[PDB]
Amino acid sequence: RETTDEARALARQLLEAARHASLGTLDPETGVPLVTRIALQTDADGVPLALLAGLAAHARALAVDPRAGLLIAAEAAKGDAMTHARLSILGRAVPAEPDENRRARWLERDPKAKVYLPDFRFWRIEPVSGLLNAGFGQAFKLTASDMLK
Amino acid sequence: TTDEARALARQLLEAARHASLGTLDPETGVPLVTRIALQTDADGVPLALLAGLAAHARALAVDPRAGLLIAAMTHARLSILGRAVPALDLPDFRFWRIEPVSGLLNAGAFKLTASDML
Repeated sequence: RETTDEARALARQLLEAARHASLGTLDPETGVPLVTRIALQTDADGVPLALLAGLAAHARALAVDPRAGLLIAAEAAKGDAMTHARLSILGRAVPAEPDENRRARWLERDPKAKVYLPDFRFWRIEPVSGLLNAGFGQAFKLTASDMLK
Repeated sequence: TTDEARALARQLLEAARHASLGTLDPETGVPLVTRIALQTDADGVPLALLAGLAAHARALAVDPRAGLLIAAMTHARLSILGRAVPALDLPDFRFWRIEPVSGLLNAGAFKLTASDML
């Protein structure tokens, strides 16, 4: 339960390795969480960075209410899904500036993601809190500092 | 929407073993997204086996609204908006049906009704 530097480093290592995630948004009509799969990396300061189709369901939800959840799992893990390490973030979405360096970092890390680069937009998901599940035993509660550096 | 689209949703539903669960953080209202074991019940309705003490199980006790994602971007997947209601072999774990209101099916999207997925 008690957060250690080891727990902090696993959380940071998951974010550095992340190419995709499950994104939680609030359905405007009903306020029920909409859970969709997204391309997700970090930018320079290690803050989660999403690439969304600007008029898709999850992008429209964000436009109306920027409250956002992320699940980040180890994509390479083998065996039972429930023993994979995974990080839950509670955050707020913010449209991310134009940047030549950003649109390039992203391709070096995800080549496939040329198809997307149009109507496609970067969002920073600024963390408030985090839940680390290491694959076994009890989770760690994380602050925003715990996840970033 | 079409029969092959309804058939794809139930296909993903049938022999799904885990999912991303979306519940509402009670303090902040932010969607909390965690991984869960998920099966269908007798009648094809999503069924989650959830630890009573875990953040998500707490969250559903306060407000039973629940999202599910069942499946990286070329993978067929299914988002479900629904409401949770209570229903190896450790005691504190419990069963929930996530009762579908609507759905979003991504093959390559398609809006779906509760009965399109059952």
